[PDB]
Amino acid sequence: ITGLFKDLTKVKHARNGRLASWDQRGKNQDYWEIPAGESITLGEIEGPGCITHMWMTSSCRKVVAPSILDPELNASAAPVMEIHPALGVIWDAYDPFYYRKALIKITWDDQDTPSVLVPFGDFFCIGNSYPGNFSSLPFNVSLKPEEAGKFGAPCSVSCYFPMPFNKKAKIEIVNDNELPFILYFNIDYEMYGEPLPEDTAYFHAAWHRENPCNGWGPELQVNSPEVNNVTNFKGENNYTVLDVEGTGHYVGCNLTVKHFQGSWWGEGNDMFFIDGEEYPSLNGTGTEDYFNHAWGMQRNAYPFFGTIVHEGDTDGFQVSYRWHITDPVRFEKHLKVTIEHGHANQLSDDWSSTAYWYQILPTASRITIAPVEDRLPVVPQLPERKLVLPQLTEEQQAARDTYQKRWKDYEPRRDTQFRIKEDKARRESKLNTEFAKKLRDAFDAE
Amino acid sequence: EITGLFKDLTKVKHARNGRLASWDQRGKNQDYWEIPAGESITLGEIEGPGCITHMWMTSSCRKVVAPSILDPELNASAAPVMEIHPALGVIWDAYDPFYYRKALIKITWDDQDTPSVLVPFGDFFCIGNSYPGNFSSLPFNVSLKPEEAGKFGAPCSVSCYFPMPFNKKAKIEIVNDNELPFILYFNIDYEMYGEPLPEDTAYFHAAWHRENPCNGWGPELQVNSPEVNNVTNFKGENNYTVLDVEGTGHYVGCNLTVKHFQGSWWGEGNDMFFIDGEEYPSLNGTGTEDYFNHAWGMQRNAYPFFGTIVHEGDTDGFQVSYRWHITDPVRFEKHLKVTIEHGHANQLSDDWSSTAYWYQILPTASRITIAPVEDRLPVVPQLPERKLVLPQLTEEQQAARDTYQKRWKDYEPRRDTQFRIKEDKARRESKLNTEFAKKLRDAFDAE
Amino acid sequence: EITGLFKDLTKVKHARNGRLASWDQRGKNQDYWEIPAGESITLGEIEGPGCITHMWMTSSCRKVVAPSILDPELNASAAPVMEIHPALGVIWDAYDPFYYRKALIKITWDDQDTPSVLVPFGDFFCIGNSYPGNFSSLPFNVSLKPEEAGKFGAPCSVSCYFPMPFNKKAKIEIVNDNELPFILYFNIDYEMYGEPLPEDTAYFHAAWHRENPCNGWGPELQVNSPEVNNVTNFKGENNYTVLDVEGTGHYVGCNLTVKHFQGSWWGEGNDMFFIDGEEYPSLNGTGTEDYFNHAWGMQRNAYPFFGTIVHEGDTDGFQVSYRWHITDPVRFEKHLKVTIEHGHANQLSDDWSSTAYWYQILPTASRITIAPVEDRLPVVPQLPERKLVLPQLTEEQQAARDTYQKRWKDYEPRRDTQFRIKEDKARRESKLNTEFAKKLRDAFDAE
Amino acid sequence: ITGLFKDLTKVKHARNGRLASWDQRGKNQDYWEIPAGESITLGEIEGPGCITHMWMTSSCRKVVAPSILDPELNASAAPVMEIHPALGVIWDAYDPFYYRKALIKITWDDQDTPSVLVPFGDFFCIGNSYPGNFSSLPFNVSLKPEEAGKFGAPCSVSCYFPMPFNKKAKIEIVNDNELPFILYFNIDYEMYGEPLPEDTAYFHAAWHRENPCNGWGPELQVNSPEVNNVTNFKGENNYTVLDVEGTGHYVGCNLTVKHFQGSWWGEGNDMFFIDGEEYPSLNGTGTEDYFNHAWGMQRNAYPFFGTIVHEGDTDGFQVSYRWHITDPVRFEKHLKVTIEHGHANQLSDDWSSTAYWYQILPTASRITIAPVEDRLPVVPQLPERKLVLPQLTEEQQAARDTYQKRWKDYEPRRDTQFRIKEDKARRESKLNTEFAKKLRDAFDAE
Ligand SMILES: [Ca+2]
Ligand SMILES: [Ca+2]
Ligand SMILES: [Ca+2]
Ligand SMILES: [Ca+2]
Repeated sequence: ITGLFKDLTKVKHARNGRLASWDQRGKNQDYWEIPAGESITLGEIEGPGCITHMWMTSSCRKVVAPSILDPELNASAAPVMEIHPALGVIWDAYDPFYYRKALIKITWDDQDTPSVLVPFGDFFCIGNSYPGNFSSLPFNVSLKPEEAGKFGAPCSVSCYFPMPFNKKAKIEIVNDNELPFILYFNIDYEMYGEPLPEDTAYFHAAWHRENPCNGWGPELQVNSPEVNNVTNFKGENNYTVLDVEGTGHYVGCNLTVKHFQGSWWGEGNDMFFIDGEEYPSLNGTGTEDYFNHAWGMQRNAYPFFGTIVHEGDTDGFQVSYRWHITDPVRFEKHLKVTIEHGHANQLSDDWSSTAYWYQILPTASRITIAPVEDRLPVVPQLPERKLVLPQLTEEQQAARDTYQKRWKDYEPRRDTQFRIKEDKARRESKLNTEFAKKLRDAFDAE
Repeated sequence: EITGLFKDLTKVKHARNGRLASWDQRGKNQDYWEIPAGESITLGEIEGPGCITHMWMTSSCRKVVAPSILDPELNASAAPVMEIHPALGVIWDAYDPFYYRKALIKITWDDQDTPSVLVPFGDFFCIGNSYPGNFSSLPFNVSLKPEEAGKFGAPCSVSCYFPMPFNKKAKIEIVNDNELPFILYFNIDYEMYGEPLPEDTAYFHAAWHRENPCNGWGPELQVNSPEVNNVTNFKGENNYTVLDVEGTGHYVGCNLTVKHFQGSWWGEGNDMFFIDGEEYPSLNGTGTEDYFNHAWGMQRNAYPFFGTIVHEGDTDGFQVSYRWHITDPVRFEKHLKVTIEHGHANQLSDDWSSTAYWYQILPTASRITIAPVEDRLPVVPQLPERKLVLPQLTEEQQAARDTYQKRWKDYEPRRDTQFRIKEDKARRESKLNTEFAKKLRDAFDAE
Repeated sequence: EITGLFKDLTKVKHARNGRLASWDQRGKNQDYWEIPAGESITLGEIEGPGCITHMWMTSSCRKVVAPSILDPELNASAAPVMEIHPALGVIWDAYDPFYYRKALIKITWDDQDTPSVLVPFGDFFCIGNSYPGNFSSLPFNVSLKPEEAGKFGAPCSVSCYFPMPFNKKAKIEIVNDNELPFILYFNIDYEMYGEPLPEDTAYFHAAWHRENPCNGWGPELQVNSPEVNNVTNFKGENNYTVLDVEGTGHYVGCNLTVKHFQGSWWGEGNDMFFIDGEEYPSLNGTGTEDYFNHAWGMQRNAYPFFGTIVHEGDTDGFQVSYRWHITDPVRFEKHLKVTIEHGHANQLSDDWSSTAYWYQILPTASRITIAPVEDRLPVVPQLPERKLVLPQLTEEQQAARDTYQKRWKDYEPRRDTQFRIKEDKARRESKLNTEFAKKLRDAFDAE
Repeated sequence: ITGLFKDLTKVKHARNGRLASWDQRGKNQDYWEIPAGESITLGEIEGPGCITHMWMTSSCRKVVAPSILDPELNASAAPVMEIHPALGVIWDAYDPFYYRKALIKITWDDQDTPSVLVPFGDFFCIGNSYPGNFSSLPFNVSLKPEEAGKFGAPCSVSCYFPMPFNKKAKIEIVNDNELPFILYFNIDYEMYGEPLPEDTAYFHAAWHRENPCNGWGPELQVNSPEVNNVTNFKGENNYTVLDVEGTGHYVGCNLTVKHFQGSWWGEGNDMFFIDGEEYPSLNGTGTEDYFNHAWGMQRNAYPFFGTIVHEGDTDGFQVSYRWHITDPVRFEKHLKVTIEHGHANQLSDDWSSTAYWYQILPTASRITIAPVEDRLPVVPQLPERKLVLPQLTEEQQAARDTYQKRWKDYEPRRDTQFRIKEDKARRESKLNTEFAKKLRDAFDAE
């Protein structure tokens, strides 16, 4: 039996397991309230095994007004109050940047360095904490049009990249937000009865940003003769997607670009440096070219490449992806994945990227992340208003004072309810790891 | 040395192609079968060892409801389906709404006592509620014209790429429990092998289930009220049951048709899997859209491994969804129960139906059953009885009524005869398909 | 152990990436080749053993038809294509409509005395009729901007993920039969191996065919008339031929461009596959949309293994369709003939052209040939000749005509010089590409 | 100065007035809760004057579940809780037929009959209690796409037909609904310093329904040769749009058709009988032909005719209109406006119509309306479900009891708030007429 479905025609003596946000009270809070300024373990899994599937969704609301909804009862209703502020009954505002303030962190085989350290959004192909609806073979986002075109929009994420581990999987959320946020997850794996071959390649992901890129000509018009006649062979100043020591293969990237001059951000060539070569052996032709579009980026999202968020729908930013699944970029010792930031590094745009690759352990490269203050989208902000109240009527002052009093009483009651859910999250964290161990030992006893 | 999902294209295989098709064995342009009312028909039997690689089908079921000025004998040899609007006054072949539920597809492997596939024709091909939706996924597709979409029994092209291996025999049948015949076009592609498949090859299985109503404890309570949300359900004994099967194998997903009655949300219930007879489920989900890898309700998205076929927002309160577990199958050594709470802790009493898909080693230990036809029809609202009283008729109106009734009495029997002729062709080509498959098998084995 | 279509990501391979690209080897921003008029150019030669894993290209072909106020020497170093509306009065680089048909892609493996791929540039990349459509499938994609869609020669991005293994040699050329040069951007990715591929590795092949007109017996009879439908065709001697090849391998699909003349339906014709010299087809289809896994005509769907690239409802009577047999290949030990009746029983006399894709062990037994350029052009209606007479001119109108003609006399030769320089760059970079691929092969093999 | 704008260039010594649902507490409830099973006077105006413009919108919710929103505070928030029932916090369901259960009733010069007596929806070109978004010269509906496609959808209605009156205008809502409903209105007029000419034509509107139409061949296929060769000259059995004695002109209609056989409802000809003639002097060709469409109805709404709700978008029903503003159908003694219900009255469909006309007083015969039971849309109904509860856990029974307890407490609290808002409507009804009288008398004193 041949072809991409053939393994369905053969049984495998492997045991399914799942880390999930399931309500371990048996009730309908099948999510975790991830605490502010804390890391939480979604679970630890003893290998040998393989992550086969991840699904998540999330919400981060800030309470900004008093509500006439009873906050104790409200805590047990639906998790997110999707109610328009115009109704005057509640105001749970959208937190715009929570997708960049939270990280997903994965450590294999009890290494002293993570193999995945990426902003929560970026890892699931939400760039700029601004989701786009799209499908590809390994990553998908299902975003409602009602929610689309907003920073911090709720959406469903799914990852089908396999993540093998011979000894240990530790999956954490690091929440650098001053706000807690709601996380639903289903993380599916299988456990094996024998070790994986020792040269099994493990899933890695890292995140980078150059903001600004150090361009030599950001004020020169893109594609002017002067710009286009500048030379760049060795790519020393190229944007660096990935720079890693070891044996394995690059499987692709997402790239978020905020373009400032309003011409074109994408004349820059991909250039790959394999096993320490001085000049790149793989030379590309342009950035949309690298993403397999042409004459700019199109509103297409195909199995191995395309657009997640189109520049034409936004205030000058693009989110793009390419997967190298059947055409990976292999290396024995070292790989540097670069892209010129504009032709010959002309431009000074805001570039950020997730690199995904597989490699044999140990992970020699110590993966780092920019601090939270360096991960936030660049957005224009309104000037200072400095409003001066008119002379208030006694009625108007009483309205203000009554409202303020409702706010003084209400906010603490919402705070109490967030603290109860955060206590559930920490409790279910250790329960998830305990159940995963029980399942491991029961499977091995066999 | 070649790697990745295209790699088997770079190596030759000493296997012989065959195809069961509705091709016109007169050599003419009726490349379809008129499946008779209330009969089973064998699409074909193939001797193993082999593997089904691809199925394509399309179908039509019209009821003659008015006389036509189209000569019915010549009309039989024109295009098979009269796509003519009734407002033209020249013909009326009405759409049969529920034919996708009235017909079953049935597949038996290795001359077993029980079928391994027994599913309504529509549901098997990811048509839920006998109501097609246009979509693509990796193993199943439906191609539905926008002019036909949004109605029960709409014509559309269905395709299945799930491989179906068989060491000894494949028998593919249509069980037509409809009072009406229907038109079936098919191409079923397969390859034949010169050596047996390995001993614990996993065989393709599919089974259909419905709970209508689900036995909810709180169907009149508002979904997501605090009272509903604080009820506990750990053990899932009253969960909706997608699949309950003894064997060694793996679940590869489902479609799920839900008609939701209260106008809130049907989908808070968790998927819960019970592997190898465990009392509590080892795999705990978070919600029904969550299981379908959507969030905050279902979206109008159809992706390679999950999504929406028919969105609730486009219908009279019903949703058709799917998930494929192709790279993330749910394995079992001895037993699998795939459940979903029907609303949080089985609160709701909606109309749930599902197709379950799985592979397992033979034998098929579980006798696969189907609900009878009267339990497979969509729940639809009906107009109040009319009981119209005729006005006083003129001579001219009574003569128009008489002339028309006379034309109808002459015309319906002439159409009936043309159905019966096409049914004879289907019964004949059924036998011819198997006989050719056998000749092809024997010639391959000789060579 | 790891299973499913992603499994090969979880093991390392000791294989070395390479890439043939139109990268500016001056290190500047002309990362494209100006392919000369009436010339062949080698994109590169690679020494095996290795495998092509990915191709991306885009292109542009404009005809300078008016003088420009843009400095033509400086213009050469700006963006490569002046996407400037003719109504502005400042430049006019007109679209060349048929350049996708006037150029070929030509691939030779292991220094054979025939190419294994010889297909028009467009059709190879699933641009039928020199008229792009936006679509995705598993092996081939076109990303076409809406602003460009719905015209002949529209620019678009093409990509190919079919693997192309080779033990000894890969030589990739463009044959430009156009009177005009064209711009080609390309990234051709491959890997090199440290030992030979198995002897019987199947190599990628592609051939192109056109029957214009098809030799129909009743082009003037209405499609699906009782007279047409009762004609028999078993043996399919007169069927449209997609592929006719001697060897050991498997067909993996096609694209099919049909221009239909009578305004009914072109697709009643059945696929008929003749395996290993059999006189009667063993694989019998039901219809042409049925082969493409649509039904009741073609839909505006493009799914992973089949569908519509350009829909007849969006054009002046032409359709471009595809089907991939990746999990369901049609295998042959000695010979394969892939045919489709051109209308039922070869009734119709439409314009049919096709790309066939197959893999086979070497040798390529027969030369792959192609119809000459005059036989590859789309069939388009033509305006009556408008023999304009000028009115009596004012001195001012004559001076404007004179001034314009003089600008044009000065301007055109300056653009010609700029094309000749870029053509010289393409010929220089052709040789550099091959030299670098040889250095990389040798350094890889050294360790 | 010529053309349709020419009157903007001449001053007129006329005084503006407006009847409105404005909050006469000075607060932000600028609507009336129209009580169930009651008539309420929007206002009475002393003539001479002319209505120039009407704007309304409305809402009718049924409380069907208990809410965690404090119901007393909720009464002073936004007037309509546009909150999805899936959130679990409130359930104010849409009342589907309120547009047909309430009438608009207008009486001129204290006549012993109204001159307008039409269901609230149909008057404002909402057919079948089912809004559709459209514009025309005298009537508009502005309907949000998120509300569209359902019975009882909220939308804004506007009327620009002038309504002159020499002595008196009385404008009422007759609410035959068992539920109250929210009405916002702005009714603009001018008052004049002298009588209008006594031959001034007054605005009339009347509603009719034939359900079923009394067809001779409802089971025969439409456009069958048998149907098409039946004759109808005199049109005795035609659907009647208008049948009135006096001197005036018909200015058009809306027509709601629910079609049963699934072919074409519209082969019937318009046939007008002017001044008592036995045979119609104006012979039409078909129903879509009368609506100035062809080959069925189109999704077009033009200044003088078209589609409000397209059969292609619904469960078998169409709403259409035609205005005869520049091409009115005049009569000296009598007008009968008829349409064959199918060719030669073949069909037995559900037809209802609003007829609009102007005439010199008196209104000869009382304008009557079918009672509420005869005004409801024909809708298919689900089979009786007859659910049986399973054996309940103690926890499930306590859940049901707690919810019932919340409901028993909550519903009467909402009832109380409806009753207070109804008192406001009745109070402002009287204040509207008193202020209109003070305005009349102040203008007249000037
Ligand atoms: Ca470049
Ligand atoms: Ca749940
Ligand atoms: Ca045929
Ligand atoms: Ca007529």
